[PDB]
Amino acid sequence: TDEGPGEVVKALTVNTNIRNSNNAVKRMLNYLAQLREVVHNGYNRPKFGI
Amino acid sequence: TDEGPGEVVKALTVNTNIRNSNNAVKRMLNYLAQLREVVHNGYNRPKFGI
Amino acid sequence: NYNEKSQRDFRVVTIGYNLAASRQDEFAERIYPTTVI
Amino acid sequence: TNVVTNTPIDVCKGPDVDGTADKINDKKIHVSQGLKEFQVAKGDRVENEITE
Amino acid sequence: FQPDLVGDTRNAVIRFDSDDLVVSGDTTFIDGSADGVINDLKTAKLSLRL
Amino acid sequence: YDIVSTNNQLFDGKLVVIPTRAVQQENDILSWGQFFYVSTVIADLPITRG
Amino acid sequence: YDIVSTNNQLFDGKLVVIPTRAVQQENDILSWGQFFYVSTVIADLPITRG
Amino acid sequence: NPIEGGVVQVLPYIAVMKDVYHEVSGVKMDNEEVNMVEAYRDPSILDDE
Repeated sequence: TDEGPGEVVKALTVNTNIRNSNNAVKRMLNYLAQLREVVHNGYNRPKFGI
Repeated sequence: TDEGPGEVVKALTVNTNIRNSNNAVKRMLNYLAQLREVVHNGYNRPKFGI
Repeated sequence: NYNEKSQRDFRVVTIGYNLAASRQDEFAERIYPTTVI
Repeated sequence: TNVVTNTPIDVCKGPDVDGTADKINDKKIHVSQGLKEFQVAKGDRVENEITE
Repeated sequence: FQPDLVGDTRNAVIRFDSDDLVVSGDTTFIDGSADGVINDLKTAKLSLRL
Repeated sequence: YDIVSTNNQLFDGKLVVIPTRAVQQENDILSWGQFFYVSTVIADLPITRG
Repeated sequence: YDIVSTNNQLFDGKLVVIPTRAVQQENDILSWGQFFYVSTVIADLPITRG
Repeated sequence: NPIEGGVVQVLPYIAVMKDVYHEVSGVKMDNEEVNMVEAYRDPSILDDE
């Protein structure tokens, strides 16, 4: 096909952009789970590496 | 090779063009085969789908 | 025929389809503000 | 040598491209395709082939 | 094949509807043998429309 | 406080309260998280698969 | 009548008499058959086949 | 218009497909094909690792 890509080619960016927001949610939820474990354990003071 | 097939490429069309004539002969003979069966069978009046 | 009724010509409503997404949405942007690297 | 007397030939140019990375403006974009890629329009030309 | 008028625009629908298929005493089975029902059709000078 | 909402399936039935800086600065450590983005690219190349 | 000949091996030892319109028009149903020719597509791609 | 006597509703959209080969003995192509609009409610349909 000599004719160029249709507007659907921009859907690659839309698809990517939605994945970006989804990654933010997954990171948020997984981060909260990791924090829950740290605060559950005996870590109530600032420190590097916890 | 920097030099493309200058005239040899036209053989692709000549091959294709010969095949076109061959299809006409096969189509004619196959059509006659169907017509022989239909007129051999009792379809001596105009009808659709036969 | 006796009754010639349109069973083949129809109007077409040509349904639109318009979708978009920003680099990230308001929810993600407020939580994870964008920094260009 | 090969001679083609009278035959319409459609020669494709192809994708004249280099597979090089092209940066995009992802900040805000939208997509809006139409029915053309399906040719199902033109007054539903499949049943509306005859208008008489 | 006919285009699918209702549904996905890329469906191809076949609707073969024929009352005119003929089985006469001259037809053979896929084996090539004319026997059984066909033989009786031949001796009865009858043909079936299926 | 401020209110931000999502329709992500993963976040249904959840309320999470997170701090952020009242005024957002670029690359501000005081933001709850950060989204570090490098410009996306699209590649366009005919590839033989299989 | 008019006489048209071929040397196609498939059509050997046959005479078939068919009508056509004395003055051929474009897309004339009154021709015995039609050859519907769209195009011959030429494509050139450096495919790494295998 | 009485000349038409009806309406046809044509819905374009973008479908998300998985990268799946056709099976030799499959009853149907096992390729979760979903409307792209679904990604707004369940964005996970887009994840790829």
